[PDB]
Amino acid sequence: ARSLKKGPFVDGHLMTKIEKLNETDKKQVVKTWSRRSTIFPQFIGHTIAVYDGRKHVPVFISEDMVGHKLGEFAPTRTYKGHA
Amino acid sequence: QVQYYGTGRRKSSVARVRLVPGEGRIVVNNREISEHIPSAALIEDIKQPLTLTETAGTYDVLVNVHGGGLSGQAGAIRHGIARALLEADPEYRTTLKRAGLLTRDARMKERKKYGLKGARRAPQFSKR
Amino acid sequence: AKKSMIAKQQRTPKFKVQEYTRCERCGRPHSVIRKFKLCRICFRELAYKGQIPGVKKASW
Amino acid sequence: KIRIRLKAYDHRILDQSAEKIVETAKRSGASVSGPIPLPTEKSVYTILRAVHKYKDSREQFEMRTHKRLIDIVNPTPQTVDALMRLDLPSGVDIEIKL
Amino acid sequence: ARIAGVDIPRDKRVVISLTYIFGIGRTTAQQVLKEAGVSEDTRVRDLTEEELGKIRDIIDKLKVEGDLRREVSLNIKRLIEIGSYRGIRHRRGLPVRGQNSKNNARTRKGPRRTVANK
Amino acid sequence: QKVNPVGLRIGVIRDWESKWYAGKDYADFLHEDLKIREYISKRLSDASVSKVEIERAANRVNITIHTAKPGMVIGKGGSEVEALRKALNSLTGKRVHINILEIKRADLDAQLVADNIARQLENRVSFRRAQKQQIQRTMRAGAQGVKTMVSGRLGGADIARSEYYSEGTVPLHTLRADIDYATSEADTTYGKLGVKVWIYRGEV
Amino acid sequence: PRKGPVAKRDVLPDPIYNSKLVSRLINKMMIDGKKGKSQTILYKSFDIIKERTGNDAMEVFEQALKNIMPVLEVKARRVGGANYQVPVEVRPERRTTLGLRWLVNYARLRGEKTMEERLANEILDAANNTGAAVKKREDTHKMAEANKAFA
RNA sequence: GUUGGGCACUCUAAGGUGACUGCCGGUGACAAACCGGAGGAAGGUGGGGAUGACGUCAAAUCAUCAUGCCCCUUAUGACCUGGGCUACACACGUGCUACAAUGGACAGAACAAAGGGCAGCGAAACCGCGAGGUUAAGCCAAUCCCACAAAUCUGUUCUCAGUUCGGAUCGCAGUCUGCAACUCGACUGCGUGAAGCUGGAAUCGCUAGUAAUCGCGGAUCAGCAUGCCGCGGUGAAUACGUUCC
Ligand SMILES: [Mg+2]
Ligand SMILES: [Mg+2]
Ligand SMILES: [Mg+2]
Ligand SMILES: [Mg+2]
Ligand SMILES: [Mg+2]
Ligand SMILES: [Mg+2]
Ligand SMILES: [Mg+2]
Ligand SMILES: [Mg+2]
Ligand SMILES: [Mg+2]
Ligand SMILES: [Mg+2]
Ligand SMILES: [Zn+2]
Repeated sequence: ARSLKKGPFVDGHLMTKIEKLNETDKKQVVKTWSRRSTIFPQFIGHTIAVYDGRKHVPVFISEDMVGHKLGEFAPTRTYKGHA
Repeated sequence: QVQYYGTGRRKSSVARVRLVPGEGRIVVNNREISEHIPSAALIEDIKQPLTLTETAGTYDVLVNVHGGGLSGQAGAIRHGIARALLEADPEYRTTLKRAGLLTRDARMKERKKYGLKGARRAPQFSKR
Repeated sequence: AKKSMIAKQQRTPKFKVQEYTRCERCGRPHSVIRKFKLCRICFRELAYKGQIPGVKKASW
Repeated sequence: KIRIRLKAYDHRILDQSAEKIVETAKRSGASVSGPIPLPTEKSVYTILRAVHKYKDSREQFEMRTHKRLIDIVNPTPQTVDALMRLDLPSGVDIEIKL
Repeated sequence: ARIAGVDIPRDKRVVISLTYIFGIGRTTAQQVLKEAGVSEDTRVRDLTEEELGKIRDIIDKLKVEGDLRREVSLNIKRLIEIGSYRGIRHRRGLPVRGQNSKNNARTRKGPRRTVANK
Repeated sequence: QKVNPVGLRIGVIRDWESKWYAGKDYADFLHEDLKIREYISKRLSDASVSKVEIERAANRVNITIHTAKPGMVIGKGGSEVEALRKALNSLTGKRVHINILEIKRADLDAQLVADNIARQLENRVSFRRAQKQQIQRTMRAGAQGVKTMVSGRLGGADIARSEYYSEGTVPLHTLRADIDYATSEADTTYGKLGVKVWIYRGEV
Repeated sequence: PRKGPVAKRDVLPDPIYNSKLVSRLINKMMIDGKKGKSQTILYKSFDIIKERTGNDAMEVFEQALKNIMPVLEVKARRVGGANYQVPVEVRPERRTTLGLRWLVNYARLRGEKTMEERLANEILDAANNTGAAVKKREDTHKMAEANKAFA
């Protein structure tokens, strides 16, 4: 858990893109590699396409998703049982 | 004063015993012995040289002991008393040596050795 | 190590946390001692030549 | 008071270099405390003996650092410049707390 | 005596007996009794109606039992609903906190179901 | 399975090559010395250098080189030695003073002896001859013992093996025995041969 | 070992009863080198003996040993393709050892909560010519006498 | 021990001394030696370490390094971001923690050794339930700091219960490092309170300051150790014997 004194982390590149869309009522798929970026309140409603390792997974943001890192919605491994 | 000095040593302990005349008061770093050494069994072992020489209630044993643990120090004091009684009366050598109270106990902690879990204890073997 | 990997370790990285030791003799990443800046293998060899001051085989 | 700390890996060259300083102090006329042996700093290095695997096969190396302390009570100007004259051997490190 | 809809052990001491309430452990049980001003050594059976009353009022402020169990349930439900990694670990019955799963995930997994080796 | 004979004896009867104390700078100096010893070995390859003691005091580096051919190292008065000095001052960035000593009997220095055998092996001499001859010359120089080993693809063989020859006493377990030891390699067309040489000069 | 018999290390007698025989017992009872705990139990257990009987605890304890300590024991012996538990005279040294071991072992298996009580109660049972450590000494004798044939 | 004062004592560590079957007796070729005895801190290579013959296994390592030959050379080379090396039906190896009363909880007394520390160790003080934070003394160290020993001892409470045992798992809220702890860090608080009642066939270590048990330090290292390498504390049992493995 990141320290409160530091405050919540986000990559400038990501935040700038979403803030740029928030200037208007524009909604586009923000493809990114910043899995470590926290989902800020002002992300809600966007479709951020998070890189899982080999592809950009589209992730529609909700209110409940605020607080969590973008990587939490783009699982890296592929498992579907043994046998 | 007519103090009889005798250094003693066990494990990491080092007793500086001094036999001043008195009535059998062992004093370990400005305390009674019972405060410092709680065990009854260890106190008897410290008396062991005094009891054989029959100088219990003759000297007050003044001690400056450091290092090791409670028993380590107990055994150090015993060695120091024994060596102090040689300065008091050299004829006590015969009776002290018989009991074996004039041996620096050379049992020390054996080193840990690489590959082994302890000094001797080897890791658990399996043929498979 | 590869020449590229030695070079890239010598270059200052993007962040100080990304900075790591190699053996200055042979470029080995693992088991590099800070006192000598040598890996365990190189340290052994040069210690035997008497080329690491004050270092001798220990026993106690 | 002047105070001298000597550090070296070999104790033979240390005591030689110590005796030079003791000798140099007496001829200069100042009072010598003498070479006090401070505790030896033993570092120890355990390494894997083999290049690959064989974890239980090690080798242990040590670096002992021997230390001597020479105090010089009641110096005289010649004594201070007499320590300049001793170009002590490489392997002995000197430190002056004058 | 019943406290927060739980008949706690009568024969035990109150610090201990209060921990039988879901949502109270030794520290919480200490800090209530302190606030009530009841001795920790007293048995539940040998409490007065005054003492029990004061204890009840304190515990009614604290989130315990179903109030707490519902909170915990919704927390875990939220994680599943959003489709978080932790939610996926919750539903699949695997470690949620990065514990390695090649060995020793038996608390989550349950007991072993052996399969034929090669 | 055998420990280095030099390694066993350092700080017992042998002494360190690098003869200096440091605390803060220890690693920096060590990698300076490595860079020196590397450079000296490359430049003075043909000049029969063995030991290269290094000493330090302030910004100064005293380098006692041991060589069987001191005239070859020095050259005309002091031409080549100064060219070396000025080249070391580029690497080190310090004052470099170079003493040069003589090995009287080069067949008692293990490192020289090992390099001789290695050079002969590169020039297509039989490993049997190369070794046997050195055994005699070392014994003539008054070594109390000598072992020499050559290991690898001997005579361009497919299967590698280690042939070795010995004379006198080489008591490797005896700690006070001054047993010099050295190794060398020869890049042949069938890869690497390796040489090893033990010389027992006597007791201490 | 192959070389021969080995110097058996001696224990000091003890700061109350002055008994080697009972210092041994502290060491049998001791766990993880915690000699203090075992001394404490012993001494507490001996108090409890003195209160219940009235007699000297040492005495009851030495009476108890006599009933626990065996004289004959069988020993496993492969001959051909069948085992013959062969009876052997127990050495004086080993008698004590088996005495104390069985006392301490069967003490720990009793249902009394504290060890000082378990030890005390077991010591009293041996003196009564019954209990578990006695039944063990009975059962070792039964096997020894059952295989009296062999020698 | 703080000061003055002394270096006595302990300690530190350089140089010596001491153990050699040397001496006594017996057995023994009158040999070698062995058995016991004296003196001695130590007795029979005192304890422990380093030290590893010729060779064996075409044993391990072309990924420390080096190297013959072979192969690739707008790619099998090189740069980047993200992911993976942490996957989980399951099987094995090595460990840690337990299953409790020789215990748990709580409280009060204690007694170590060996290490590490320069952008590093960081006291005290103050704040925070705590992890920690702010600030900052001293110390390039027998000077200061890491540092608090813990088992133990003495009280008090629990009274045999899947519990006041055990502490997995999970929820919530934090702390710290780091550009950044989703995948994938450690630690803290509060809540949660799993399996487990000493383990089938079988199987491992250890002969003494050993085993067993209790803490402490270090390398690597920003952070991360139940691992590894060291350190002391407490401290056993047993060895008849050589048949069998
Ligand atoms: Mg790093
Ligand atoms: Mg291992
Ligand atoms: Mg993990
Ligand atoms: Mg004798
Ligand atoms: Mg030998
Ligand atoms: Mg092979
Ligand atoms: Mg791996
Ligand atoms: Mg508990
Ligand atoms: Mg053995
Ligand atoms: Mg670390
Ligand atoms: Zn290297």
